Amino acid sequence: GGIDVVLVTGLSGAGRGTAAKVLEDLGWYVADNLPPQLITRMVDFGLAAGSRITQLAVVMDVRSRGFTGDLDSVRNELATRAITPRVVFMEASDDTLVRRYEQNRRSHPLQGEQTLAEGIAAERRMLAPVRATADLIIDTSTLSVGGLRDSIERAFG
Amino acid sequence: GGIDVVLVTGLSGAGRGTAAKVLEDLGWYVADNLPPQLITRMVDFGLAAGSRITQLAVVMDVRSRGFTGDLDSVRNELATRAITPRVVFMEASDDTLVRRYEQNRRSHPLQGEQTLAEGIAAERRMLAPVRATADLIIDTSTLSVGGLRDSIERAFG
Ligand SMILES: CC(=O)N[C@H]1[C@@H](OP(=O)(O)OP(=O)(O)OC[C@H]2O[C@@H](n3ccc(=O)[nH]c3=O)[C@H](O)[C@@H]2O)O[C@H](CO)[C@@H](O)[C@@H]1O
Ligand SMILES: CC(=O)N[C@H]1[C@@H](OP(=O)(O)OP(=O)(O)OC[C@H]2O[C@@H](n3ccc(=O)[nH]c3=O)[C@H](O)[C@@H]2O)O[C@H](CO)[C@@H](O)[C@@H]1O
Repeated sequence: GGIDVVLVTGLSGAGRGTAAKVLEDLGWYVADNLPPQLITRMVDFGLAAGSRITQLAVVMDVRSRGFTGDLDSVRNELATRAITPRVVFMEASDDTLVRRYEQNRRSHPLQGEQTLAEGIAAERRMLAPVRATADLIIDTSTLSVGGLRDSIERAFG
Repeated sequence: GGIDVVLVTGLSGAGRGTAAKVLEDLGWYVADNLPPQLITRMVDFGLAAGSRITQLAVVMDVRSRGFTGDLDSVRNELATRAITPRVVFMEASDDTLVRRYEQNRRSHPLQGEQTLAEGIAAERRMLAPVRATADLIIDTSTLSVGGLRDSIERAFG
């Protein structure tokens, strides 16, 4: 209960990692791609003296082992410790996501048996219910990195 | 062991996160900024069926809670599970690191109220011992992102 927990999630390529880095610039301890089942371990570590963390941000998304799209089990276990996480959900238009993948030349996490476009759509379907529980949805369709820096500063300042 | 473990460390700005993304693109499960004490929890998680992970990469650096510069405890604990981690150490020339900090407009993790160059020199001093224990040292002074993909692919593909 003595640690602010932020969960950063959302569409791949919408800026999860960039948003994580902004939080780091603001003084948050950021852990990326922690499996849901291990968040209680991380929170207990943060509460122990000597290794104390007062502001913890975890990036959890389609890559995270055992993440299915619902944070209910995560929210349940965190509540037994008097913690209510703030969930930030990154998204962007299909057109912006496609452009970012063409520019980086990375594979989409759900691409392989389907196209890049089909992977984006499958991720949108997977995450629509958790999106509706996010405390903050940030749409990066036309945001620069500096614009994301300002949006996050405004919400975590 | 039952899981291959790679620890990615090195100088801030030398490409730790970019190297981690290449491993992710090659099929590795990548967790960034895990406290050293939680390495055993992640390995145990990856060894259980239902949450199996055969190739695990962890980024651990000056940001990681409890990381002092040595990987002695980590190597000791991993040994209790018959795992020998491979350590990858990212570095670059001072000039390249400074240019990357100017271009990305972020602060160095060890800068404090000191200058950028003071932060870089402090980190080089902290990490020189663990650098000597690295299985692979990657110098990114003149590497593009494409060059680093090729380098990592040759060492891990
Ligand atoms: C397109 C892409 O790289 N997707 C990957 C990226 O997603 P992730 O969602 O983490 O995307 P990043 O934070 O890397 O941002 C991707 C790109 O968008 C830019 N950007 C971001 C936010 C913003 O407001 N404005 C802006 O211009 C960034 O500068 C970068 O060029 O890393 C994940 C973790 O390895 C991978 O699973 C994703 O497949
Ligand atoms: C300069 C910078 O941003 N440093 C931060 C970066 O370090 P980290 O060491 O993770 O650096 P990144 O992987 O973000 O790479 C830094 C920059 O160098 C480029 N690059 C990288 C490797 C390569 O071979 N060639 C190349 O040109 C990347 O495209 C990027 O522009 O993220 C860490 C985690 O938040 C922070 O602690 C560091 O302060």
